[PDB]
Order: sequence, then C-alpha cells, then structure tokens
Amino acid sequence: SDVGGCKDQIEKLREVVELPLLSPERFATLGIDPPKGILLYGPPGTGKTLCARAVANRTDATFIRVIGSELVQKYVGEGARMVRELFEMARTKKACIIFFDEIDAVGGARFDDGAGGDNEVQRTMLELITQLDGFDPRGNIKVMFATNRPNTLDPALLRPGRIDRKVEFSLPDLEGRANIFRIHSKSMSVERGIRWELISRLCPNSTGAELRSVCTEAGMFAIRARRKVATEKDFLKAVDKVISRYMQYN
Amino acid sequence: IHSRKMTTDDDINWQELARSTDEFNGAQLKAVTVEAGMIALRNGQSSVKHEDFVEGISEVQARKSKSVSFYA
Amino acid sequence: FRLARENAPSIIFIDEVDSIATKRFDAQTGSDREVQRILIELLTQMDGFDQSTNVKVIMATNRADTLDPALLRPGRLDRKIEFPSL
Amino acid sequence: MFRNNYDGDTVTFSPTGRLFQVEYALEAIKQGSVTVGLRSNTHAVLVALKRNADELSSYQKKIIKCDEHMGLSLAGLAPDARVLSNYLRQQCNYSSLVFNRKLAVERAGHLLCDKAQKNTQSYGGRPYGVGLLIIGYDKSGAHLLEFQPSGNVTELYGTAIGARSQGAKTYLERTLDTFIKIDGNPDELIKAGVEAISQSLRDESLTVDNLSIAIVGKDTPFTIYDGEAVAKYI
Amino acid sequence: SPTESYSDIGGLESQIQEIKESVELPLTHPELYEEMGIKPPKGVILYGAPGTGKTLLAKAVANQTSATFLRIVGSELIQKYLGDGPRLCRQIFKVAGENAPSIVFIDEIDAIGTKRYDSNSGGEREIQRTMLELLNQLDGFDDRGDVKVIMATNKIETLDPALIRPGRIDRKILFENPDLSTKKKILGIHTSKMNLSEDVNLETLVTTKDDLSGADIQAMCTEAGLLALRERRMQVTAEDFKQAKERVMKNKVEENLEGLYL
Amino acid sequence: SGYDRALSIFSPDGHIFQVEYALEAVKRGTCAVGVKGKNCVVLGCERRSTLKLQDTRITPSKVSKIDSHVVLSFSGLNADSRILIEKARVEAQSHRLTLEDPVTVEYLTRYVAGVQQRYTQSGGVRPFGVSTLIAGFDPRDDEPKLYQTEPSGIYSSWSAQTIGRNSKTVREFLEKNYDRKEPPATVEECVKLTVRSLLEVVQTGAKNIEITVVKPDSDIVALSSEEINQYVTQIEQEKQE
Amino acid sequence: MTDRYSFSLTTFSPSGKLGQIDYALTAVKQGVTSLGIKATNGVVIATEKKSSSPLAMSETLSKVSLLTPDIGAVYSGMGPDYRVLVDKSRKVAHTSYKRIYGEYPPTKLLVSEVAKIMQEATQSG
Amino acid sequence: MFLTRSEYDRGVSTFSPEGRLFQVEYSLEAIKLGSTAIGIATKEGVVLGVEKRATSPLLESDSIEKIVEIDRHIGCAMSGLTADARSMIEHARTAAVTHNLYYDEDINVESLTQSVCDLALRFGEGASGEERLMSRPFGVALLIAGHDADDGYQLFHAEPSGTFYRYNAKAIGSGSEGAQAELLNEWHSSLTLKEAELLVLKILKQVMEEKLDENNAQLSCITKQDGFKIYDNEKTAELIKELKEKEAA
Amino acid sequence: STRVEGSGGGDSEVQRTMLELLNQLDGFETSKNIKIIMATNRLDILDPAL
Ligand SMILES: Nc1ncnc2c1ncn2[C@@H]1O[C@H](COP(=O)(O)OP(=O)(O)OP(=O)(O)O)[C@@H](O)[C@H]1O
Ligand SMILES: Nc1ncnc2c1ncn2[C@@H]1O[C@H](COP(=O)(O)OP(=O)(O)OP(=O)(O)O)[C@@H](O)[C@H]1O
Repeated sequence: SDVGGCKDQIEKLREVVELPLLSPERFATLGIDPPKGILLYGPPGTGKTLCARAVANRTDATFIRVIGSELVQKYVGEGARMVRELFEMARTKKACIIFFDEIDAVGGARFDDGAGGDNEVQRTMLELITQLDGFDPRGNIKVMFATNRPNTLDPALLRPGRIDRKVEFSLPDLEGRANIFRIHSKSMSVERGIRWELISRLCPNSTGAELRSVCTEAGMFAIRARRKVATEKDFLKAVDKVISRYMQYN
Repeated sequence: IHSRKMTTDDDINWQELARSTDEFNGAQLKAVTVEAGMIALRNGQSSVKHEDFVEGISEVQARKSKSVSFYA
Repeated sequence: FRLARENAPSIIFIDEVDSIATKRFDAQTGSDREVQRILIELLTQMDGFDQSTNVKVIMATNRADTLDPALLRPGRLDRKIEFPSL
Repeated sequence: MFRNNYDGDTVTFSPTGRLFQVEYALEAIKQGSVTVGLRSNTHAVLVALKRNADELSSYQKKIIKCDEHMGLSLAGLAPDARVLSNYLRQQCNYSSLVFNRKLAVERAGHLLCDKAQKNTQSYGGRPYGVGLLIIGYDKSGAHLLEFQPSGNVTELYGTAIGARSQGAKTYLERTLDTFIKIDGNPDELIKAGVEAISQSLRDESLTVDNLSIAIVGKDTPFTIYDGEAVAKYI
Repeated sequence: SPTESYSDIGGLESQIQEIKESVELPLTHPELYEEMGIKPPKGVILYGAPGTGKTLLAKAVANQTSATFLRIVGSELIQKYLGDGPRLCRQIFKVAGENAPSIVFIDEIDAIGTKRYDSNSGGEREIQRTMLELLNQLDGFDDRGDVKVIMATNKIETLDPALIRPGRIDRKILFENPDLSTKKKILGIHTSKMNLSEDVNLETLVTTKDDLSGADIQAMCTEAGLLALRERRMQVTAEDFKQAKERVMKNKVEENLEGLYL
Repeated sequence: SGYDRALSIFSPDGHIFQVEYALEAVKRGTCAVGVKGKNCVVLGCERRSTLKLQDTRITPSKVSKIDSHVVLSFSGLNADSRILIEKARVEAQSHRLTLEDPVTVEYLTRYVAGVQQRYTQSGGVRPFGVSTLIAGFDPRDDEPKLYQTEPSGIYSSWSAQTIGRNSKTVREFLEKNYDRKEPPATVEECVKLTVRSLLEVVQTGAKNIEITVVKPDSDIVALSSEEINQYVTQIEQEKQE
Repeated sequence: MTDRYSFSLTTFSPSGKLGQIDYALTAVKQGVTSLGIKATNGVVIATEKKSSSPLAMSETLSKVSLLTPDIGAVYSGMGPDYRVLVDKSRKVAHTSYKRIYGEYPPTKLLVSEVAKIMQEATQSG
Repeated sequence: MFLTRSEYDRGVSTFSPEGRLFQVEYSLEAIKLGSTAIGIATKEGVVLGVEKRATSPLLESDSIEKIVEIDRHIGCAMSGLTADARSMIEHARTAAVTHNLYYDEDINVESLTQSVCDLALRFGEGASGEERLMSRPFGVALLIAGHDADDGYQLFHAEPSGTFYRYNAKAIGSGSEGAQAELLNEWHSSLTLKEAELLVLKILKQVMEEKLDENNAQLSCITKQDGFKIYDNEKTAELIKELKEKEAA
Repeated sequence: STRVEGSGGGDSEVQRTMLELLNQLDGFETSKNIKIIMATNRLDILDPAL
C-alpha cells in the first residue's frame, strides 16, 4: 500500500512467492506445479527494490539479503563455496526465499580470453546454476533478482527452470502517477485545493523517485522564503527545476 | 506431456501451438503451460482452455501489452 | 637498459624498428597511442641522463624514408648507413 | 534470447530460408479484431466485430464494398486495406468497361497474390500487414477466400481471422456437413456466424453497435447490415 | 580544518545556498523540515566548467559543519586485487553511519562511475562492481542513515548513468564561467590587501565575458603583484595589471576560429 | 543515443532533433533587433570591425532589401543568407508581374519560410542555419508589420524582437521598456528604444552598430555613423548617475 | 588499426585529406616500371612486358598505344583501366576538338580531356 | 527477446516482431505536446476551444492560428507540429474547392476527412497506386467540425495513421487525459450551444497552468445558417464572467 | 582532452588523481612548499584542466 501504484506487476510477483506457501491447495489440486523463480527488470527510480523489501514484511517465512560483495573473494574456488552453503542452510530451513540484487556483477556473460580476468567470477555463478536446476536439491525455495541491464546477463540465468517468470517495471501512467503523490504527500503541510491532474500531466515520462523529489522540493522553496504552508505554484516551480521554450509545436 | 498432470478441455489443436512458436526450448514449452494453468486461475475459472495457453506464450516473451492503437 | 648498463660496456641490435616506428599525423585510436608511449620512452632514455659506455641503438630496417625526424634529432642518431640491393 | 540480424528487411533470408518480415507481418493480425465468413452452394455471408476507443467514439469500418458481386472483410492494418480495395475496385471496373463481364473472384485473389509479392521482393515498401476475406456469387457458384500478406490465398467453406478465433474454427470444423446444404434460407445461415463468433469472446455480450454483416446470394447484391437493422439476430 | 571559508569567496549567492540548505541547516534549524514535515534531501552533485570553485566550496562548508567529514577521490577506491574495493566501499559507509552525523566528498568521480558497457575484459568489470556496490549503499534494501554525499565532476553528459538520480542525489548544481557582476566581488577579496591605491578603476577592467573564470583572476593578481616588484616598486598601478591580462588571455585557443556565422 | 542524426525519424517522445540543433547555430552569431511604433519600423544589428586591413566601405551589413517597401535581417551563417534573399526578391518581383499588386508581407514570409520547410523534409538535404526578421509596410496601408522566419518552417508576428547572440538579455530589457497599447509614436523614439537595447552587450562601442529604418511611400534609409554618435552619447548623459 | 576516413572518398579527415586516392597512387607503385624521357628533337616512351606464362603471346596487347599520330602513351599500374581509358580519350580528340577545329589537338588540351575522364570517377561513391 | 523495440524503431518500414511499427506510434506522441483543444457537437451547434500558451507579453497572438477556416461550412483545429499543418490544410481546402467545380455543391465533411487521411499515408502507397512524397509522418492531429445535409452536424478526429473516428465530444493535446474523462460524463444528447461554450470554458480552466482569461484562449462555432466564425475577445470575456456569476451560486 | 571510451581510461584514472593533489582540499591546504615543473612538445592536445 506504500508502493507507487504499480498494481499489476506486484500481482505477478506475489503469485510466485506467497500463494504457493499459503494456498497450495489451489495450485496442486487443479494440477500445476507453481514456478519457483522470478526476475525483475526496469529502468531505475522505478521501485524494483521497494516491492522486494516489502514482501519481507509479509513473508510468513524467512528472507535473505545476499551481499554480492562476499562472492568475489580473491582466493579461487572460494566464493562458490559460499554459494552452496547458502542453500544447504536454506533447504535445512523450510520455505526460504532469496533476494539477489544487481546480479549483472555476477551473472555476467561468458567469453574466452587468454587474459580473461573475469575468469574466476564465472566459476562462481556455475555454483549457482548447477545448484538451481540439476538433480533437485531444491524443495520450496524461491528466488528473486533485480537488474538495470537485462540483455548482457547470460541466457542460462534467464531460462525457465531457473526463471519461470519475469516482469517489466515500465514507467507509470498518469492515473498511477497520481497515487504516488498521495503517498509521499500525507506527512506534509499543504493547502486543500491543489489539483494533481495538472502535476501529473505536467510531469512527462518519469519515475517514482523523480516525483518524490518533486513533492519534496515544492516544500523546500517554502523554506527559502519562510512561509509555513505550501501552494500550487511552488510545486510547478519545482518541476521546472527538476525536469528542466519551444515554438515549433504551438 | 507436461499437461498430463492437469485438467484440460478437449478443444485444442496442439499442432497449431507448435506452429505459433519459433525457436523455443523445451523448458519454455513447459513454462508456457503453467502460465496458462495459472492465468486460468486469475481469470477465475478451473478448467483450462485454448486461449489460456496463448496468453501464457505472450506472458513468456514479455509482450505484456495489448497495444490497441489504431489497428483494424 | 637497466641491465645493459649493468653488464657494460654494452650495445644493442634491433632487427626491425620500422614496424613500431613510422610517422603518423594523429591517432584516432587507443592501441596505436601506446605505440607512442613505447617510442617516447626509447627516445627519452638515450637523451635523458644516463651512462656513456652504451652505444646501444643499432636500428635495423629495410627503409629509412619513414622514420620520425624527431628520432633523427642529432644526438639520437647521426650515422645513416646503406648496403647494396642488386 | 539474443539479437538476430537477417530480420531487418524482406530482401534477406534467414540462414534457413525463413523470410522474417512476413513472419512478423502476419503476427499483426493477432492484435486486430475478429471477423468470419461462410459459404453455401447458393449464398455467402460474413460476420464482423467492432472495437472502439471510448463510448463517445464511433466504431470502425470492417467491411467495405468493392463491386456488387464482391466484398471483403479486413482484420489488421486498415491503411493497407483501403489500398487493396481501391486496387480491385478498379479491376472489377476495368472489366465491365472492356469486356462487359462479371469478374471471376478467383482472378481477383490472383491479382492480390501479386501485388503483395512485389513489395516482398525489393527494398523499400512493406508486407501489407493485413488479412482479409472475399465473397461473391459469380457464375461458378458461391465463393469465399482468405488472404494473407505472403501472397497465399485459398478457397473454402468458411473461416475466421484475428485474435480469439480458434474457438470459432473448432465450431466450423463440426458443422461443415450442415451449413453448406443451407440454400434458399439466408436468415439461418447468418445465424450460424453470429453463433460461431460468440464462441471466441471474452465477456463482450455482442451488442448491436459492435456488429456488422455482409451478404450475397443467388440474386442478392452485396448488401451490409449494421445497426438497428441487425437486432433480428440477437 | 582548512582555513578557507565563506567570505573567502563571494562570487555567487545561490549555488552556495542551494546546497547549504541540504547540509548546514539540518544540523542547526531542523524544525523547518519537520513542521512542514518532509523527508529532507541527502546527497548532491556539483559540476560545471573548471576554474570555477568546486573543490573550493567543499573546503568552505567543511569549515563550519560541526560534524565529521571525508575527503576522497573515486580513483582511490579501486585496487588491483579482485574484491578489495567492494568491501572497502562497504567500510566507509559503515564508519560514517556509526559516527553520525556525517558528510562525504567524492571528487572527480568519473574515475570509476562514468558509464557501463558489456566489456569483454577482466579489469573493467572490477570497476563496475565498485560502481554497483556503491549504488547499493546509497540506496537499496537497507537504509544508510544520515550520510550526506557531495560529488563533483567536470563532464556529466559524458558519464554518470544512474548514480545521478533522486534517491541518491536529490539535486544537481551548475557552475559556469562567471558573468560581469560576479567578478566585481571576486577580485575585490583577492585584492583587499594589495596597496594598488592609485588609478586602477577596476570597473572597466574586466568588461565583457572574456572567457575567464575566477581562477584566471588569482593568477593576474599574482603576476601583476611581482611584476611590480621586479621594478622594485611595491604598490601598484594599472600598467602592471594590463601587462598581466595580456599574458593570460594570450594562451586562449581561438574559440572564434570559425568566424563563419556573421 | 541514435535518434539525433537525421530528419526523417522521431524520438520516442515526439521531438525531431536536427531542427532543434540548427537553432543552436543561430546563437553562434551576431545579434539583431526589430522594433515598431506607429509611423515607423526599425532594425538594428551589431556588426564587427575587428580587422584593419579589411576595407570598410562594403562593411558586412546584415541588412538586405527585397523590394522598395521591404527590408530584411538575418542571423546564423551567411553562406546561406545570400540564397534566401536571392529567391525571395525573385518571388516578390515575379508577383507584381503576375498580379501588378506588390506583396502583402504575409505573402513574402510564407515564401522565405516555405523554402525552409522543404529543406527539412527529405534526407540528403540540409536545413538553413538561419533566422530572419522582416520589416515593411504593404502598398496603400499604414499598419506597420514585422514577422520572423525560423528553420522549423514557422513564423509569427512580433511587436519587438531580438535574435542572435545574447538575445536572452535584450528581450526582457524590451519587455519593460515597451507597451503594446502605447507604442512609440515618432521615428526618434523607436531608435532610442532600439539603441539602448544594444548597449547592454556591445562594450559601449559606437562604430559597431548599423541601423536602418522604413516608412511609407516606398521609403527606406540607412543612417550615418555620425548620426549615431549623437544618438549614442546623449544617452550616456542620461546615465550620468 | 583502421582510420574510418578511408573507406570512402567524400569524407575529409582532420588533416584535410581524402581517403581512397592515397591508396590508388599505391596501386601503381606496386606495378611494373615504365617511363619516358625527353630530348631536343624527339621524345621516347618505354616499358617492358613481364609476360606471366610462357604461352601468352606478348604481342597481342600493347602497353603503348597511339592517341593521335603525334601523341602516344604508356601506363604503369593496372591494365584494364588503361584500354578503357584510351578508347574514350582518342575519341575526345575526334569529338570535342577536331570536328570543330579541323585538326588534331595540342598535347596539353588532350591531357585536360583525359584527366577529367580520370576525375569523373573520384567525385561520387 | 528484449531487443524488440531498441532496434526496430527508426526505419518506418520495419515490422517489429510484436507486429507493430514504432515510428508511427511516436508521431502520435508528438501531438501530446502542443496546446490542447476540444470539440463538442450538438443538434444545434458545433463548438471548439483551445488554450494558446502565452509565451511572451509582446507577441501579437492573433498570428499563431491553432484554429482556421477551411471552407464556409468547415473549420479545423490542430494540437501538433506546426509547420506540418500548413502542408495539410492547403490540400484539405483544395479538395473542397475543387469539389465545388466537379460537382457544384458544398462537399460533405467526412470525404474531406478521407482526403486528408489519404495524404498522410504517403509514406507508402496511397489509394490510387501513388508512390511517395515524404519520409516524415507528421503530427498534426485535427478536429474537423462541419455540417452537411445528409447527417447534420459532425466532428472527426483525423490522425496521421489514416484511421479516423466520428467522436461526439473530443479533446486532444496535452490536456486530454484529464479532459476526455471529464467530457465523458457531461455530454448529453440534448445540450444547447451555450450549454457547451461555458462547459468548454470550465474544463479548460482547471486543466491549464495559468488562470483563464480572454487572452490565453479563444473558440469558434460553425452553424448551418451563419458559418464558421472565430469569436471575438470581448465576446469571449462575456462568457468568462458569466461563468463565475454561475459558480458562486 | 578527455576522450570517452574503454581502455584509454586506465591512464585517465592515473591522470585524475593528480589533479586532486594539486588542488585538493589537503593539496590546496598542504601543497605550499611542494612545487612542480612540467614539459612538453605540444599543448594543443592536453586537457584544459591542467
Ligand atoms: N513506485 C514507487 N513508489 C514510490 N517510491 C518509489 C517508487 N519507485 C521508486 N521509488 C523510490 O525509489 C527508491 C528505490 O527505487 P528502485 O527500487 O527503483 O531503486 P533501484 O532500481 O533498485 O536502484 P538501482 O537501479 O540502482 O538498483 C525508493 O527509495 C523510493 O523512494
Ligand atoms: N568566487 C571565487 N572566489 C575566489 N576564488 C575563486 C572563485 N571562483 C573560483 N575561484 C578559484 O578557483 C580555484 C579552485 O578551482 P576549482 O576548485 O573549481 O578546481 P576543481 O575543478 O575543483 O578541481 P578538481 O576538479 O580537481 O576538484 C581556487 O584557486 C579559487 O581561487
């Protein structure tokens, strides 16, 4: 309810995660083995990590925050050791799920170079993909990813079995754009009578964050003049400061 | 094969779906299934249909958009 | 040179230097720029402060109409030499 | 799940022979609406379905006349149907001037298998991202067809185009014994198409505005039925 | 603590202010950010053409902060070994957290965070992992705390893809080569100590744009200081100035090498 | 990016770019200005004289005249300036031939524009890095008129305009000093409004100015450098302050 | 390494130089030796015939060729770009000059009518 | 496959594997810029209405003509790329006049709308086998408000893609999405002329940045009896204060 | 003059630290007695920054 009104994409998300852990009596009896892996991709400022810190709140089971910095140690065949132990403890536990982030570091593509200085990190990820799909050490553990470069990463990590589902957090639309303001605006002192259907119309294709900065900086320009309550213009005077005339369109 | 452990209407032409896919991997062809067996449930029904398989396929390649502009 | 001084008196022969030595009007490239970083150190070692018993450079080639005259600054090289062809 | 070249012009082949921009054209139909056709020994017909933008907005033409023994029903990219109609409106008029004859429908599709192939060879141009049907009653009996951008045409007893269709063709794969004997009784043939198309919907309920019909026959010209003159069949 | 401060510079009014209210009030006057009741900004950037006083404006605010401070370059935090940076960047965003409040200052960050490509190589990627672990620290799963970054750069559009957005840096400052009226206040403080009492009439010394920053000022006050001295005269006249100004401006590339656009 | 090369193709926003990139080339060129009252229209242009060998009797004068009752200025680059005029005045002169009534000015500017909106249609042709200002009355009418063209192929009517370098200073200077509902009403006043519109950006030179005015009865005139120094210097008295 | 101002002709590089001409002048320097020097009462024009195989009659094709009775030639470099040239050079005596002056031309006005037959093919890709 | 829009974007004649070609869909995005427009139809009178985007206080704003005459019984608007308009309408009128020769009658309104839409289609083959005249499909999205005897008062939406619609109450341009829902719920089939001019001078208020006056707007209204006329300033200011005298009570 | 591509950066990162040392916080605060001389054969190629 704090997310910025990307109302559909969550529904593809949670349907992976929690319903096969709360209401398996639907998926199983009808005859479907649910998926066990998602991927998230969208441009930045869009709330890929937001919806993922959320679901930990509504987990009803554990969660993991894998720090990608600990998988690239400077001793060979070590980081991979950390991968497999990451799962030996998981399936020990019941119904674990996992949140990677910025796997473009680790799940990069492959190549052959007699310098190949990324040689080692390739040997780590193979501790992963062999572990996700082969001879079923897996029970009920799910996976979660995140990116801003979904083209470069190797096909093997975006094959079904591994990733039975993926989601495009595209940009918002005007209607959904508004419900972002209604979240970030509640804590504020503002007059009753502004009309958001300008502010949305007047903020073209843009992201969750670049709105949150706008709701803010309408407030800051008050403080630059030592008023005590905002207006309708100061929002507009923020937009021209954030986004930042033309005659050949009028 | 993968549909054996499911319900399914007798309506469908499995060969047409083969014709509606080009350069797929068998793993995807499985995930085409569950995304149909799943989307049936989102629509709020129990058995499986033909078109429910279809919008699984468009759910794979991330078409993910009606894109209803100015055609027809 | 760190050793050609050490085992001095010493000299050098280079059976080909026209490869890495040829005039160029500019570099629109990253690789070929390092070829200048090669040369400019070679040209630097002789001319900068050093010993005197080395007579190191004996540049071999197949032609001489290609080198940089900044390599031919007197002090660097001053004895052109020619051999028969046929 | 990676880039491919060879998929940038109709000039070039795959490394196997699949021309691509034709394989991408005739996917376009799958995000245009539905329309179906039927044959008998004495009558042809076709049913359509409309789509709009907002409830204020008017609906979109889906059948267009070409000559009083022919017609067509498009499903796809309309600007590349406005053309082809205005290509065979000419040919069907050419003949009547020079030969005073009725045109053979099966030498109209043959004139559309050509024009959709010229664009397909050479640089410039597109494959006409459309798919359209044909109808009529010339001397050789009733007829129907089913055009594709590739060039390939076929004649047959009644088919469907567009998204959410195969629920229909499974119907028309059943009753082929029936709706061809139906002769001298239009008003029940037409009640098959309207029945067929309802198999292939997603909670639309088939309003009067949404629908449009064409028909021909023994002596009946190409006449279409849209609006308040259509509620008979609901 | 570096001795420079506000009033060591006076060339400008706004660029000083537009970040000061991010960084110097909340340590003093935060009621104005809770009454209006918002979530303040934490992190900016300050770019522009050189010679204009970017690195300066850090050593001023770091004089009058009352909180700690960190002085860095982006090149410092890449090391040869595979996986020594990405944990290093996790250190300083730890030590600052526990030692709150706090301020960070990266300079010439286009060192490491400029742009990404696929990079079929093995060194370019360890530059990326740092770029990717940094942008995890600044905003990710877990929150950072009260850590106010200040980044600097000379060329944005040739760099900086996603490190420059809100969530991480909530504004973007523009420095440019001055106008007329700023310069009236620049040299006046550089020259509040020299005698120069005779005949100068500064007010038409620097007339047009002239394509000179505040840092071409410091040189001219210098060379024209000793150019007097070599004549064994201390207090100064205009000849000593223009004899300098002609020297500096001489070096300028022919910006109007075109002259094609009459 | 990729969308910022040609003319045929659009952004995923709607912007067409190259046209926007020409107007950046305007601003690498000397100023210009145009003012109108009621009995007069004027024009100004800051030139240069930065070279001594160059003979000065044929000084580079932005101004050009299309007919008796019309003048012109420009900006941008001058290799193209000679073209538009050489097609413009042709067209005015192939009008009275064909019609024996000279140009309604709105007919002219729709042909200087028209030659720009054909050179932004097809690849294989370049736009004009140029932006004009028209000034002239119709035959048998008093209403003073002024437009500007622009390589996008558009044009609008303007009571006062300034284009070329540092125009973003001169406009707001003219937003105060003017008032649409009480124009200057004398041929001196538009000039004084016009000269001190140049003095913000012109290093208080006076050899670096050209003014050329226009009136009815097919009237035009260029002014004298010594007729400016007294229109210049008398202002300086008025900022003795 | 390449130069990206050499695969085409109408492109200038920052040294104000064009691409393919510089390499054509190398296509000849790789070719056989030919010459001609001068005297007080005549001019000489020479070259050789590096006959490829022994079985090729080296007489059915002439490096040297007549343009007018008073004018002759020889190349050095590529061949087919010679006999395609002269066949449209000697004509131009018989087309541009002769028929409107009666007589065969001088030696330099012939050259001007060769060198633009040479320059028509270096102005368009 | 993710590189479906990244590469198949720029050439007009490239089908993307989703069936669609993009460089037309971007043309649609152009007219989302520019200044808004509205058209409302009635049994009694058609009406339009626009803002103007006051850019500077010294321009003479009778010049930028977002609304035009095109014939005595037709009138247009446009919320798009400007220069590509005057190549449109100097064709669109030319048919109506030409039609008055070959057939001696006030042309219908839709046929005009079909002649336009058979012009923007010249990045390709037109109807009658024509070949090409451009490569830049242009954003001038029109509203053709007209009258003809067969069917009365009409309007249309003519788009570059060719396909058009007989909307009854439309609003295009930047302030569309906030409006075209607002006009969705306040269009009877039994309105008046002046029960619409006030309406279109209420939506236009709330949707536009500045406040509303006479200067930053105008409008028009054809009629089978009088014709296309663009109303006057003091006439419009009559309606603006009339509105306020209705709001407070 | 700060070209923008792949492996000509590895020296740029060796260039940019030095600009700090000459006018860093500390450098401007410390580089008081330390001093510098540099040479060349050209200055049409360098940055405008040094
Ligand atoms: N839909 C949204 N509603 C509200 N806030 C949002 C939304 N999307 C993004 N934000 C803001 O952006 C921040 C997170 O954005 P996001 O999750 O897109 O980062 P990210 O994409 O993980 O960053 P990176 O791409 O560098 O990994 C949050 O702190 C939040 O303030
Ligand atoms: N208004 C001003 N008052 C006094 N000095 C100024 C002013 N503006 C600029 N300067 C001068 O500019 C110099 C600082 O240049 P600056 O710090 O902008 O370089 P920089 O680009 O920050 O270097 P780096 O990129 O390595 O950080 C100082 O020597 C200072 O004297």
